[PDB]
Amino acid sequence: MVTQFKTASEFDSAIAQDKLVVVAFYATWCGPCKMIAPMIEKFSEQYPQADFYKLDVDELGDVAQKNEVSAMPTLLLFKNGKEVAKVVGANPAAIKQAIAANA
Repeated sequence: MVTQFKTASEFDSAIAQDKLVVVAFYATWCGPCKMIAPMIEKFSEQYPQADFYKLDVDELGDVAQKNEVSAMPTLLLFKNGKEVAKVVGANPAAIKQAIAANA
């Protein structure tokens, strides 16, 4: 299963690591987040050395604004806090683009 952070701090400390951290900003008021939610569930099962997280943008609004997130969900894999890839428009399959190329 994929973890949901509760603070920008949790996200920041994850993405600042020398590891692949892909967090996805979510919301309870979206349909696309629903469909990729079981998909990324699987994909997050297939990441042994990389980590999948998905946040609730209604709680993580400020952090979302930091990363100028204007879509739901938004998939950003970070590396050493310098990022590694960016996908932004409900990407269950396109996550694999960033996720497989970087992670």
